[PDB]
Amino acid sequence: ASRLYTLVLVLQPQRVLLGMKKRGFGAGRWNGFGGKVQEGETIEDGARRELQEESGLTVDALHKVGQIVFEFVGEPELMDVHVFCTDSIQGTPVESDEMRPCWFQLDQIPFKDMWPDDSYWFPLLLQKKKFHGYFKFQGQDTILDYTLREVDTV
Ligand SMILES: CNc1ncnc2c1ncn2[C@H]1C[C@H](O)[C@@H](COP(=O)(O)O)O1
Repeated sequence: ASRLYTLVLVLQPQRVLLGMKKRGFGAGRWNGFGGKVQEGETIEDGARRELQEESGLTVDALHKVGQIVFEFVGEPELMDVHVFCTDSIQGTPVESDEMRPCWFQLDQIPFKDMWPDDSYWFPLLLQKKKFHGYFKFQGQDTILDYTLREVDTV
């Protein structure tokens, strides 16, 4: 049993857009844009919607770059996070109730202030390799187990 989530990384040649999460889950950490996938929308539509809701950005097209399953010790449901990237955004990022956007250079990504797993799979993201990840967490800071493999289709 798992719940679908989306995650969107606005990746441009020399920079990436991240949102400081202001309230709730993953608060105080930089991350891509996303959330729960709703009933009546595709995974890609939920990703575009969550990008719009959190950053005010529309996009020409999104591409599937990976799937990461997260297990939290004690919680029965897994988080099945579908990851997306994009280059051509439309408009300028604006602050929402959830997210404060900010550009970062690719060698200045604040992994110390992000979900610890990001360290592991970002390199594949930057290399444009598709991937399947799994991370078993104890609380929000400790990875107990993980797997990570290159794939051909997500
Ligand atoms: C647990 N480790 C993790 N590493 C990277 N991204 C994560 C994550 N756990 C959740 N996320 C992402 C998936 C969604 O885009 C968002 C959670 O949605 P929410 O902020 O609406 O609760 O954060």
